[PDB]
Amino acid sequence: DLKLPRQKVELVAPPFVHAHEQATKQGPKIVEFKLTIEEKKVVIDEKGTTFQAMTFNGSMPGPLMVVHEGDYVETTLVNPATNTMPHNIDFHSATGALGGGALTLINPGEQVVLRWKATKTGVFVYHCAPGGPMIPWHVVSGMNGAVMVLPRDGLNDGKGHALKYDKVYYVGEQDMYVPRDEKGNFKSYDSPGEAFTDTEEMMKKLIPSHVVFNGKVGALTGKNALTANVGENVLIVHSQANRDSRPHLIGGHGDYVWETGKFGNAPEVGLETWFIRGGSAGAAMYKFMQPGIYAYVTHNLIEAADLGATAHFKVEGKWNDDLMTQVKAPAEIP
Amino acid sequence: DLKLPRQKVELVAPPFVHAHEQATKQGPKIVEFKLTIEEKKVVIDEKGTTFQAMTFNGSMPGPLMVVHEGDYVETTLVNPATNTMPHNIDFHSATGALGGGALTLINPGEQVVLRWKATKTGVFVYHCAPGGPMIPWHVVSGMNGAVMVLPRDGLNDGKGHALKYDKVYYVGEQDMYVPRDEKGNFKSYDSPGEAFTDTEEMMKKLIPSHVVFNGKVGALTGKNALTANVGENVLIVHSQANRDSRPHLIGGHGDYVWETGKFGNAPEVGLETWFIRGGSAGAAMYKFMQPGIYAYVTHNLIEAADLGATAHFKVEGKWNDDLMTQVKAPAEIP
Amino acid sequence: DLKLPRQKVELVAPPFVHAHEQATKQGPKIVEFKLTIEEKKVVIDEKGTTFQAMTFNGSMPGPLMVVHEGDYVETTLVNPATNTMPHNIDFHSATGALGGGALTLINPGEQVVLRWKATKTGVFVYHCAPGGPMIPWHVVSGMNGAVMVLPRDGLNDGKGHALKYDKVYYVGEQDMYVPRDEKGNFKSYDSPGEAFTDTEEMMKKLIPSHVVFNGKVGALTGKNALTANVGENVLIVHSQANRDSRPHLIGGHGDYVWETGKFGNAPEVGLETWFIRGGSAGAAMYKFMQPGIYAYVTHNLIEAADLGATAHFKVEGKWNDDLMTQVKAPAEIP
Ligand SMILES: OC[C@H]1O[C@](O)(CO)[C@@H](O)[C@@H]1O
Ligand SMILES: OC[C@H]1O[C@](O)(CO)[C@@H](O)[C@@H]1O
Ligand SMILES: OC[C@H]1O[C@](O)(CO)[C@@H](O)[C@@H]1O
Ligand SMILES: [Cu+2]
Ligand SMILES: [Cu+2]
Ligand SMILES: [Cu+2]
Ligand SMILES: [Cu+2]
Ligand SMILES: [Cu+2]
Ligand SMILES: [Cu+2]
Repeated sequence: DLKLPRQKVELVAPPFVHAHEQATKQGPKIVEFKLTIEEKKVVIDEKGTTFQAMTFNGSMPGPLMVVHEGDYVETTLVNPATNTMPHNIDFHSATGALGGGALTLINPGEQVVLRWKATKTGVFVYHCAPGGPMIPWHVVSGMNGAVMVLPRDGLNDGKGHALKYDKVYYVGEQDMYVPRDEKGNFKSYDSPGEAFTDTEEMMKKLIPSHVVFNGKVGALTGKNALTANVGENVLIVHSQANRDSRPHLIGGHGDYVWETGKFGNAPEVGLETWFIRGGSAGAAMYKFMQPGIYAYVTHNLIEAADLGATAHFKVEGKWNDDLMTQVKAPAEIP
Repeated sequence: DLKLPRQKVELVAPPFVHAHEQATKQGPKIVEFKLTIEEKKVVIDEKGTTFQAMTFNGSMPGPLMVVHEGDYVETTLVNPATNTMPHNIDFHSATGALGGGALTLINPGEQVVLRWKATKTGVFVYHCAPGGPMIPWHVVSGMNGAVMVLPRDGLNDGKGHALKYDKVYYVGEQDMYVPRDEKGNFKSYDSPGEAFTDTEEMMKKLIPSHVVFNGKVGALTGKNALTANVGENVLIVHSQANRDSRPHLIGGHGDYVWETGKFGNAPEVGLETWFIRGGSAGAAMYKFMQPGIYAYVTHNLIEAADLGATAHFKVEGKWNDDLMTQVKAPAEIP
Repeated sequence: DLKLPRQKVELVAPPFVHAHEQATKQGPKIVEFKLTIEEKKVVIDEKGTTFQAMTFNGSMPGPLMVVHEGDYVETTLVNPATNTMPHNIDFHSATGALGGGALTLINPGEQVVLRWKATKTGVFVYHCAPGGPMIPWHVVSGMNGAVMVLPRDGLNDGKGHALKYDKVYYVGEQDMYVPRDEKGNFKSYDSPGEAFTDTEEMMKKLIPSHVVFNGKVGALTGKNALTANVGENVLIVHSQANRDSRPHLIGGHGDYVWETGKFGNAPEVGLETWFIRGGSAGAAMYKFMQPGIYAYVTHNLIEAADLGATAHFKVEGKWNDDLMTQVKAPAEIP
């Protein structure tokens, strides 16, 4: 007999986030979301390597869901008959039934509706978890995303001062395990089922072949670079459902960082690199001070440069010579 | 000339913890413990894989020792003549002589008695460390446990409020390195000595074959599941003497977490996943809100599901539909 | 038109640090440093294994630079014509142009001068980053160091009390990737260029062959052990530019630790083991209470004992029997 107002949310593909309020005068609502599972073969790198992906809403990561503390989140999970496997969903933000996993197992052709109360603030992972050895396999195949539960008064610095972001991006990092053949080339498979045996063997050795943001090498570069202007406060939500990450904004800092991702704790200030524990999401805010290109990386630099984990920001505005200047350009040594 | 009262403790096998007070009106005491080293071949998985273990008190991990700040901990370490190797003990809680290691080296047939003052609060690792390449080998063979040094006033939230647990469990995570033969089956050995060469070769490649709680795959499941009731505040002490872990209670949270394990620091609140640095112990408290099965895992899900690192909690009590409800059971898609 | 006083610093090889003030009554200055790149073949272990190193100032790590908040750091980077490759420098302490990387790319025979304002306090990594796959390779070849930006009032405990160190050491940890030949021996190369192909192949598998402090196995042991006396407060700055580390002082503690390395945040107290995220520097202070040998290690004990990551401290002073005592020396079991 829960008779609160209902509000539908139109989810958007990462790294964008659906429109929301930070601080709100709204009371609790039932916020309604729909996720549709899609299994699909995708290209994950510039050499054309393929991968048997399984996704929420067709994307890796799944879309960011945003609600406020005390809202009730009502999710319709749909597993169309064009898929081959059972799936479910586990929200780390939710309390009971294995985060909802025990109440959302659906075969192809079925859908289910789960409601949970958002009692804990922060950014949290959600992922598929359909039992036993299937749990890691579905997660590293792409079935993970995040939810952000905001305080009703918005974010604060722990010292009584509001922290308002001008925009938010969601960067989902995915460790992928693509086996190679005898000659050393990556293998392609006709189905997730067929990829399973070789993939599981590789997974158990714990070293990924690729580590990517937003599903592919170079996904957040070029035309699809993240953007900002000098003076803008940007929130970057970062998730990793299986393996640790160490985010770093090259040329900037984390001005305010919740590395464990939970807004009941004050943020740390002035970080160079932060740490996202496997199975969690964290958040970092930075006010841009300089224009130009920034790279956002995990600062295992082999992963960043060689396995796929680099995004770009293109920042517009005026160069600040007080902060940094080339005193003398490259010249022959005297 | 230390003339304080003496108190004997009867240690109990993990994941249980010997009876103790949280807040106490006792002053400092000499608390007396005995550890007896046992080298033994054990079965570590459901397929019957064997492992040359070396243990304190016959268990992996070694038992949790519990004392209060300012107590003196007096340990009798015994290395029976049925063992083959020298051993010692290093307490991370202790100050000087390599944590006691430099004062406790004993050959088979010998015992030693060490006393140290508990000047630092928290949960701390203890482990064998008998010099050079032997140090990692003895530790990953099972020779590690933990000690908890409580404040005399018990635990607090950093905001002046007492945090009292209704029960405590100790989960010791062990990375194990079992070599395989040419055909790909795990190897068995007649002695720790014989296992050394092949084991060291594998250890240096840094990828474990198994990652287990309480010594074996499935140790804390079934009849030996951890238990609680809705409304109970449970403290989970987690240690890892060699390699990082990322504990996560599936379907719950860390309400209060000391991830670095030290009670001089306020706990963080409302975590989804926490991080236990290799060579440390941490502690997390959670008040159960829902009945049913929970899994406690490291949230590298490949390790949890495929290499052995999953425990269960079975929780009794009344389901709370406000927190979570199946709005519509699995049904055919319209 | 920046007309502040100028101050030259004579850099010193790690683990020592150039003379500096903690708290200062000086106002902002332009502090001038020079770094000269050297590519060179070095011996990294006791068996005589060689490695194609690339360094700032001839050392791994590069020297620690120390300044105060609000100073301007003016660095002359020199790439002599005896080197074979372009190089640059990226300061994590600096704001804009990829930390200076985009303004400091120099071919052999060139030098450049960069100035940046030290707006953020803490210890920060600096490293070479000359684009694409070259970035990880130059960093794991040795091209990394750290800078420490002190508050003008010196360090504090977060509770209003000054924390003054009697000495500081800089420990730079380096993950190295040396390939092996068919028979299993480490390979030697005539040039960095020639080492590249085999080295990159190994790097992408993410497991180092060696993990060393100050450039070599056993660098900070023997004649070159770190030293202290009972009663001395020592600051240990630890950096790792590519891979996580878990520092631990065997027989001691971290009394005050900034594991994320940033002095805008209060230190944690009473740690056993702390965590240095890959791409960062952290700092820990400890007041020695006992004489004798301590080991400082990463507490992945396989790395510490088998791959090279152990330093020693030799501490002079009076043994404290209250803190720790051998009650009964090794004796036959009754
Ligand atoms: O930012 C969150 C933090 O801010 C405060 O409300 C005020 O200090 C704390 O109680 C909380 O942990
Ligand atoms: O919970 C431990 C914390 O609680 C306090 O005593 C009170 O804020 C702090 O000084 C300490 O760090
Ligand atoms: O030590 C640094 C910390 O000390 C304080 O200035 C006083 O509590 C804090 O504002 C800061 O985070
Ligand atoms: Cu699934
Ligand atoms: Cu999970
Ligand atoms: Cu031993
Ligand atoms: Cu140890
Ligand atoms: Cu370089
Ligand atoms: Cu960097």
